[PDB]
Amino acid sequence: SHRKYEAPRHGHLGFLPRKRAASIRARVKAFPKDDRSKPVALTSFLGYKAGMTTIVRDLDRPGSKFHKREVVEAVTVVDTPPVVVVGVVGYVETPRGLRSLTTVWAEHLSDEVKRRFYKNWYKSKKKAFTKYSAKYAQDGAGIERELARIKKYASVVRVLVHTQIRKTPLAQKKAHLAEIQLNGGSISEKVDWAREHFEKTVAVDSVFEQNEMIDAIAVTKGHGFEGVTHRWGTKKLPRKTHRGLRKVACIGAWHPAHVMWSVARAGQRGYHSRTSINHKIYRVGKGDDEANGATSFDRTKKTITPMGGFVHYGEIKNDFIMVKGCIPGNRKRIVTLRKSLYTNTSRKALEEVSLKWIDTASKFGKGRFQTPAEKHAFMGTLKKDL
Amino acid sequence: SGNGAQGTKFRISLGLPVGAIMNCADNSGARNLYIIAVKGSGSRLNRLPAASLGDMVMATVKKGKPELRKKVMPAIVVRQAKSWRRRDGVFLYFEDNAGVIANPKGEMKGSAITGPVGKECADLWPRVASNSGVVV
Amino acid sequence: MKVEIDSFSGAKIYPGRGTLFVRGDSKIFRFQNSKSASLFKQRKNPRRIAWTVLFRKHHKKG
Amino acid sequence: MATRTQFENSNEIGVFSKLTNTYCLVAVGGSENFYSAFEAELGDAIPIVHTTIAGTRIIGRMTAGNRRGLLVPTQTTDQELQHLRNSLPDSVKIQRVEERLSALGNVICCNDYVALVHPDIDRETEELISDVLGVEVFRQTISGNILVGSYCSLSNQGGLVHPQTSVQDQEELSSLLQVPLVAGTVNRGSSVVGAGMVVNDYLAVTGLDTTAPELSVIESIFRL
RNA sequence: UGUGGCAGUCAAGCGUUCAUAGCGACAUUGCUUUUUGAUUCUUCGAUGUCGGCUCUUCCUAUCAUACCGAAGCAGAAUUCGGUAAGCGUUGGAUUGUUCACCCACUAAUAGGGAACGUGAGCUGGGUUUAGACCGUCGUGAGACAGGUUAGUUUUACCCUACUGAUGAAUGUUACCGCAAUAGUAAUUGAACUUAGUACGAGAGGAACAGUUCAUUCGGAUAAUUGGUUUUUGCGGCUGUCUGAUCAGGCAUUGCCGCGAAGCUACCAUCCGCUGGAUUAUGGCUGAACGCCUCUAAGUCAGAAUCCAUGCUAGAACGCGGUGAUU
Repeated sequence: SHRKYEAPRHGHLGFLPRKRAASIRARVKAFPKDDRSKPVALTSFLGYKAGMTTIVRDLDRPGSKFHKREVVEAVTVVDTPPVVVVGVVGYVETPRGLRSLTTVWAEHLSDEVKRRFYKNWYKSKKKAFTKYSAKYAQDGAGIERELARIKKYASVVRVLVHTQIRKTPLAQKKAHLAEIQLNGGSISEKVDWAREHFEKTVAVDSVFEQNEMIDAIAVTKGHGFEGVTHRWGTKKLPRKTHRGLRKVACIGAWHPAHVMWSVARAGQRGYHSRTSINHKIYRVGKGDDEANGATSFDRTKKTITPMGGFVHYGEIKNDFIMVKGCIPGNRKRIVTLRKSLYTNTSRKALEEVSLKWIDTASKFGKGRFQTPAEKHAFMGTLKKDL
Repeated sequence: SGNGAQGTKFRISLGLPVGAIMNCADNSGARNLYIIAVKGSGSRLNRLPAASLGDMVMATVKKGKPELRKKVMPAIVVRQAKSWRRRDGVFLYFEDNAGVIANPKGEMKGSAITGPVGKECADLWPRVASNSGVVV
Repeated sequence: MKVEIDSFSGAKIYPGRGTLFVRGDSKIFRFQNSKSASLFKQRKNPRRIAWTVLFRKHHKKG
Repeated sequence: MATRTQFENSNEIGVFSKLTNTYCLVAVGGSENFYSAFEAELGDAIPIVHTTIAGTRIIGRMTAGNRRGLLVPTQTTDQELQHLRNSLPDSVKIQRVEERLSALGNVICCNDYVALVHPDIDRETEELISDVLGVEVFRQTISGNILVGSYCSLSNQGGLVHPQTSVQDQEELSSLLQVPLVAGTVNRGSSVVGAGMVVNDYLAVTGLDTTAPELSVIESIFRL
């Protein structure tokens, strides 16, 4: 017999196996294509997702029905502290793919990456990098030898960065060490850029800019063990089914005498790595800039942090990328934001957006006010001080 | 969308599957309409073709004149009562479903439309924009 | 960008928030939340609900 | 002249444009040949304004006005109202209209002298129409068709009405409006005549389906 | 394999002229196991038996989509053929139906397989025991190749398989990686513009590029909107019981109104990429055949095809760099 009503599948067999990720920091599989003429800059940046908010702006799209017209949209504020470089690592190319031949660390690493190298920081004698930071006691001849071995060799040069986690309202105190590749030309210039940026910080006024399309890489919000009707999207069976109605009913045919890899079963849902592409930066805001949530149309001084903070996160007092639409991974997750792999030209990209209004009401309920001064003005005085 | 419909209608919430009995809001004589299909719908296994505001349904008349009953005609849904999202921000919904008897080219069978008329169905269909009373 | 006013509770309505109920005699009702909307659907008189603005204008609070 | 024009292919221009004596309002999504039919026989005589009304492109049926005034519905935004107040000259008076009873272009059937309205519109809006447009407002329906806007094209010279209209109603409205009236069709027999075409003193633009015997009666009753 | 079903071979003629634009008799050669016969080899110390729902994967004898080539093809639409199965083939009335036939929709509503897929998946409407009724047959018990009505549908805790999850040992321990191999996904329409232009006696009437939306699918999130509500959070209400106010108990979450957080929905929102090599075919020089010919040597372009770019896991005995090494 055939299917008797030929219909599409459920799910996608290219996102298999749907298991848990390795770590919570999703790897970047591919950095953008190298261009050996550009000035040296990073290809990705490690931020922390805070949450969403609403944006009123002017859609200016010729030939569209909403031309010159105000639309509301959802964006995610991803918190972004500045990020400090602690080492470089260069890869030579083999007939078995790339291979890291040497890595060079900084002089005096902070207590956020020294805390990354111990599972139990409290018992430990904190003796990481003693005999390595004693290699700067000389003139650096071993370390200049290491950089010469990177200069002579090593087709691509990646830079070990790490976040500044104690500038973040998380309670982790441990920074996520990572590798980010460099696109600037003439790899001597790459490794001299990295040598000049040892222990120096990197802000997102340099990596990302306004209106740019960025990809976003993170680990999905996990949901535990999950049955098949919500994991894949299978129909519920009717009310009359003995032994339940929330299943795939026919697993397989008689022959093949096995369960195929393509049928839908139960297991993990969520906590997978994902990459969502084509997300447009609506804002790049700074930490020392008072009134981050101010707009050229709104002109009222207020930060982007809502009334009573972002829910389960806290208060943005840092840099922030503010990117259109949803992003994989929930709040408080290490989101790696990446430059776009390809030159995009679509007139959905290349659109220059200045915002008009940022929503900063409380997300802890059906919020009503924008700033507490506005609440004190509309509600009036209360049983407190006056 | 479709033939005779002018413009690219933005997607609103599908609120009227096949079987819904909406009010007929023009003075042709039908008291209520009955969806039997939706022009422009899709094909997917065990899924009712749902209409929306601005869509073009095929409709029969259950209450009304004898000349309109027992025959299949087109119609145009002009109120929804399922909350949809205009792009400027608001979610909105009318009180009760409505639609007007038409021909396949979009021309009206009646002369005047009672009740408010959603503006997604006034901009897409021009002839509804002529006979409409309260737009929005 | 216009900040509308609630038809039931007098609160201010920022864009992309609440609902909008066009009634059968074409009067437009703008609701801040589902609280005032689901009190309007119960035909509650706005002057008798003690947290609104039309209450505190009828009983002279302030 | 009587120029036949389509709006992207649509044979009804009165929905999509508002032609008066001192201005002409068009929708934003027009072709080259659509704007050409106005900018040819107008040229640099009256300002032709690309606008939307309340986010719509049905601005001939949303708004209603004449040489002296222009009326917009309640849902018209502030950018659209500012664009209309700027691009039009200072002779015409623009005022928003507060009524829950329709959109204005199907109610108000007006010219520089005498206006007809839908009879359900109220007195507080009737006074505002007679104030802003400066036009004596009466309350009559063409042969029971309550929407007198879309079923009666009107100018200062004459007027075209609903094609199934009694001769007694034609003579009554000719005694009222003080212009001659002839019932006819437009757009290959489409009976919605006030939305099928626009007209003023020196121009009348109709759809591409308006045949030559219909166009002859149009230019005969409008004396062009 | 007769028998269905399908494909060639020749060719009389039909088709305005005219066997071939397309038909294709008379013969004749085959294929298929999606029909039904024949056989009776396996199973009767029982491989649970029709239909539907559900869910995969495969084939192609292609309905649509892509790219081509022909007409009794000007355009438009239609008909046929080729490489093609990457992708999609619906909602219903009646009937237990398979099959059908209508009513719509649609880009189109193609044909099939996997023990006539799928009963320790379900339903049990059908056939098929026992009750019962009717018709005809029978002297009668009873029969039917008939109609109708009521009729217990059992078990997985094993092993494999699949879907997730750990895990010893390769000096210990931690961080950063590489990458074999395996999977891979996007699909189709509409509108504007092109343009009432090309083509046309008229009637009518396109396409390439650009733009905006949508259909189906997929992956994510939850600011907003909607749902949920044991935050029993606040309020209200009835019956009874703590002597009454207050504060409460009980009504197997007592009921009702609102309800954050969490979870969630094409009932919400965002996102879903680009190069190389080819098939059919169209060619370039160019012989074979001192002309000719895309083909033989060589070479240019080319499809929803294939392959990488991208995306998902990562070899738990595939590998590298680096910190510390009592």
